[PDB]
Amino acid sequence: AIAYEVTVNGANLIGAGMAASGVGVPAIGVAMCFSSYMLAAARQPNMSAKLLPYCILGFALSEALALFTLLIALLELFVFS
Amino acid sequence: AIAYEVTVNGANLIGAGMAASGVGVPAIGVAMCFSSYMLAAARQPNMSAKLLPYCILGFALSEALALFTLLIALLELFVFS
Amino acid sequence: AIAYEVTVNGANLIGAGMAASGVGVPAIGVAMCFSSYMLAAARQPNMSAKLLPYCILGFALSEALALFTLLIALLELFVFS
Amino acid sequence: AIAYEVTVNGANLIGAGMAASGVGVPAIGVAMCFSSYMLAAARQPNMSAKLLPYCILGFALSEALALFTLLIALLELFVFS
Amino acid sequence: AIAYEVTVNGANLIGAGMAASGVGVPAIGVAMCFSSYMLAAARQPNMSAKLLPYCILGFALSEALALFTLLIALLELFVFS
Amino acid sequence: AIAYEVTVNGANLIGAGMAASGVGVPAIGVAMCFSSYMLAAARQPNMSAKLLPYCILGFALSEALALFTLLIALLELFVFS
Amino acid sequence: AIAYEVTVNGANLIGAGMAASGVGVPAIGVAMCFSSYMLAAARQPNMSAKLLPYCILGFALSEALALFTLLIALLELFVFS
Amino acid sequence: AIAYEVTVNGANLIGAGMAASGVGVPAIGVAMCFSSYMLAAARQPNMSAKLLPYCILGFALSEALALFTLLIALLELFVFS
Amino acid sequence: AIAYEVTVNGANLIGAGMAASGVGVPAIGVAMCFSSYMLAAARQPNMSAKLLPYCILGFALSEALALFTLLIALLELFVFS
Amino acid sequence: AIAYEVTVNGANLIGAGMAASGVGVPAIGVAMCFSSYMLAAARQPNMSAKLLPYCILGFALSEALALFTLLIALLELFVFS
Amino acid sequence: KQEPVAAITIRTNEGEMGVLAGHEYTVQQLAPGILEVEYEGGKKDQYVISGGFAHVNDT
Repeated sequence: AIAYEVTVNGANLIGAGMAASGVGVPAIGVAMCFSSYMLAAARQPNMSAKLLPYCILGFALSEALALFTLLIALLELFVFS
Repeated sequence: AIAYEVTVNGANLIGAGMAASGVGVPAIGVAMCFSSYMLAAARQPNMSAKLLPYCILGFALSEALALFTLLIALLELFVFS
Repeated sequence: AIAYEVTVNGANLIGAGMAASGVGVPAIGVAMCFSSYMLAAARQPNMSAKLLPYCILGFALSEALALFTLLIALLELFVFS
Repeated sequence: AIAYEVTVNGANLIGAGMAASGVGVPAIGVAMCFSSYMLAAARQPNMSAKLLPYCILGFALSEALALFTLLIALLELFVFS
Repeated sequence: AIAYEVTVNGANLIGAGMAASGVGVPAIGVAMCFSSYMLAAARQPNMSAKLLPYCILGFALSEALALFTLLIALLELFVFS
Repeated sequence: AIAYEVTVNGANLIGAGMAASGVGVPAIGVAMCFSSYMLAAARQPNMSAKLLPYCILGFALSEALALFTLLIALLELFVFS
Repeated sequence: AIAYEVTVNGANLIGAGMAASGVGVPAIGVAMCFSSYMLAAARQPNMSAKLLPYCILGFALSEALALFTLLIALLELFVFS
Repeated sequence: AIAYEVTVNGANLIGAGMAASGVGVPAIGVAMCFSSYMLAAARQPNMSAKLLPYCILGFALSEALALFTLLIALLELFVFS
Repeated sequence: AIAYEVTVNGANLIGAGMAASGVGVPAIGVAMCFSSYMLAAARQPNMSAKLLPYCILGFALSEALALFTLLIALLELFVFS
Repeated sequence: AIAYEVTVNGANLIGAGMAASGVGVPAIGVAMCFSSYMLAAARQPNMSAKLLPYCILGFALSEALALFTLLIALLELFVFS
Repeated sequence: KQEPVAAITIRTNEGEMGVLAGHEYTVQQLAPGILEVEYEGGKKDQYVISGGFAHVNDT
């Protein structure tokens, strides 16, 4: 059989879109973490002080997932040909 | 094996829409935060002032992912040939 | 290696739909905001006047995200070749 | 390197379907408006008249996002070659 | 540069499925309306008469988008080459 | 520019898998209606008779969209070449 | 213009995966029905039997859509060349 | 007109991933069943024996489609060339 | 008619992402079981021991579906040429 | 029949985005694990210590599927040619 | 006995709730704790309770 290697330079960018579709997904998980702190504080204000660590932790992890996806999108272009 | 480099200029634009679909994904989390503040206000009006700092915060960071997700597609075009 | 450059004019019009797919996702954020305002006001009508700004804010922002997506689709065609 | 302009006329009609996929998403929010107004109207019949404008407004704005997507689908064909 | 025009005839039938995928996406938001009517009628059966105008309205125009999404794929084929 | 018509016969079938992907998304809407009927009757037992008329209507017309979504994929193959 | 018909035999299979993605979407519709039955029965054990016909009916004509979709994916291969 | 049959062997392994995307769509439905069993028994522990059949029954069905969704991709490779 | 077999080695990888995309869909089902166990024990602490078996079981089943989806992606590369 | 083997090097990077899209989906589950634990603590402060084990369990183990969903895209580029 | 009051905050098994004029008609158990009452003059008055039921009319 015959053998044609091809190097498509446009495909340097298409992937950046698909990762970019997943950068907004954890944003849902952002509000879901703060919302739970709102109502849980509305239901029990005195407990609001010690539920904050859990809230910031959840928001930070969800944001970390978003950040890694975004990092793929930005790392996909400025180094790859 | 023979080597064909190809440069697809059309792919400069396709990815623009692909991140654009990810710009609306945070928009549902927006009301996920604001609804939390609303129902928490009806839960306790007196706490309305103390939950606001996590409303305006809980939106903007969700908006931040909507910006970077939106940034790429706008950065994707006016610089890339 | 050998260098073949292609300019796909058809890609002018594919991505217009790709952004257009995401224009509808913020509509759920819209209705989520209003649903929260309705159940909250029905829970406490006195607070309705106080929650209206937040609603108008949390709505608009959601709508804005859709608009940006839409803008791409409209900026994708009548200027690009 | 060599330069090939290609015009894919068949791509005049592939992008309409992606927008068309976006036209039905806002319905998730459309009923989400009425679904609130019902429950609200149940929990307080007297306020059913005062929450009515808000419901109409939210429905209309969700539907406007849907409409813009649909407009792309119709505009994608009857003017483009 | 050289000018290759292509007319892909099979694509006329690819977009039929593409809009078809969005014909059922409203259906969750179609049954959401009747779902709300059931829970609301259980909440206050005497209000059941006052709510069904705001049900059918939210029903048909939630169904309507599917038609607007369906019509495309049916308009996509029997006229286009 | 030279005119290369192409008639892709494989494209007769790929689209069939697209509409088929949308035949499932009504099913969640289907079970939403009966779930509403269950929780409504468990909320008000004697109302169970007067809610069923508004339960079958959401059942068929939610199923109906699936039929049309299912129709295209079956209408896409056994008539088209 | 010159007419190049093509018959892509790989397209016999790609579509089969697409419908397969839709075979799972009814599965989330199954547990909606049974979860409703559980919470309705714990809400009212005396209505456990009267709501069982709808508990079964929600699964049959929901899984049926999964079967129609799966039927496409398996009908797509063992007859088409 | 002219006729070029092409046999794309790569499509053997593309569709395998395409079904794999749907194998997890049941899992979110799987946990819905047991979540219901938990909270339903939390409302009435004495009923936990009567609801458990419908709980076990709810899994194997929801899981079954996953297998069928998973079947194709495993049916797609170890037989097709 | 003429006959061109093509063996695209790149298709060894394009599916791996798609199978990879569905590995995170069950994670919502993962937390759907633990969230339920949390709120269930929050309504009846004494029953926490009797609901733990179901909780572990559901986490395991959702995780198994995720694992199969992941297995396709890892099996798609290290054996296929 | 003739046989053209092709090696598409661009496909090395397309899939990088494709897995990346599924990296943010688990976030909705991840925050769910915390979004439960808050409300449960708001439902029962004294049981907050006994629910915490199953609050970091699902946290890290849903994040584990996120890790393997991301590890493909990072394993897709710096080893493959 | 039917005193005019601007707002009132109650403790429940579900949690803590707030009540204003025209609050939604709702009834639920009171969990054994404290209660806060705010009169129109900005003052406040707090009462320890032992369970009970609170009924809020739409009027």
